[PDB]
Amino acid sequence: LVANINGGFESTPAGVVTDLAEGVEGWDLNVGSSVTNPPVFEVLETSDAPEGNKVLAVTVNGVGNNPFNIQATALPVNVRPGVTYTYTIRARAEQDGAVVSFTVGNQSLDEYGRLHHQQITTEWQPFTFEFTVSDQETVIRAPIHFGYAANVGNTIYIDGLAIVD
Ligand SMILES: O[C@@H]1[C@@H](O)[C@H](O[C@@H]2CO[C@@H](O[C@@H]3CO[C@@H](O[C@@H]4CO[C@@H](O)[C@H](O)[C@H]4O)[C@H](O)[C@H]3O)[C@H](O)[C@H]2O)OC[C@H]1O
Ligand SMILES: [Ca+2]
Ligand SMILES: [Ca+2]
Repeated sequence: LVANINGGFESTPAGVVTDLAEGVEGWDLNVGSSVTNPPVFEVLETSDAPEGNKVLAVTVNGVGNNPFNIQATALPVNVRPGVTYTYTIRARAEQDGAVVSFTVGNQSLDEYGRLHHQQITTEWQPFTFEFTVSDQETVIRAPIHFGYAANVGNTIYIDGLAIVD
């Protein structure tokens, strides 16, 4: 049981994602206009996948002004007021030196919590944290920020987002 939808990209056909807002069920991908060299978002079928058969790959070619100018946001995330949740996701990168922040917030852009400038390695690792829905929201969001300068020239892979009571 999880709060989010399509946490492992298994719903989505393999291929480059061109419809960023609606091409991946359960997710909203977004690239801001300050990112002059846009990234490539791809759902990959690979036996490397920690969950199922598929992962999301984000190839970063350039950045903008804020880390969220390249982001993948899980939406909707169905929760209950006052409840504490565990967030877990798996991530790795093509090259050394990647940086990602894993966040959760409300539709008002208020963050309930995050894992900040996580050090992503060339091997799959789990990244986990707890957060509490400290207000009266029931439908929240989980933005992952990839727009760090250190990621230029890298591909970041994510899989198996699970937000659990
Ligand atoms: O989808 C996008 C949303 O993600 C975005 O939300 C804003 C994201 O930035 C937020 O502010 C961040 C909060 O984290 C600060 O870093 C802290 C440093 O200390 C660490 O201990 C702690 O874990 C970190 O949280 C960072 O300085 C600051 O910039 C902001 O509050 C959110 O509103 O909004 C735009 C959406 O498109
Ligand atoms: Ca998967
Ligand atoms: Ca969407």
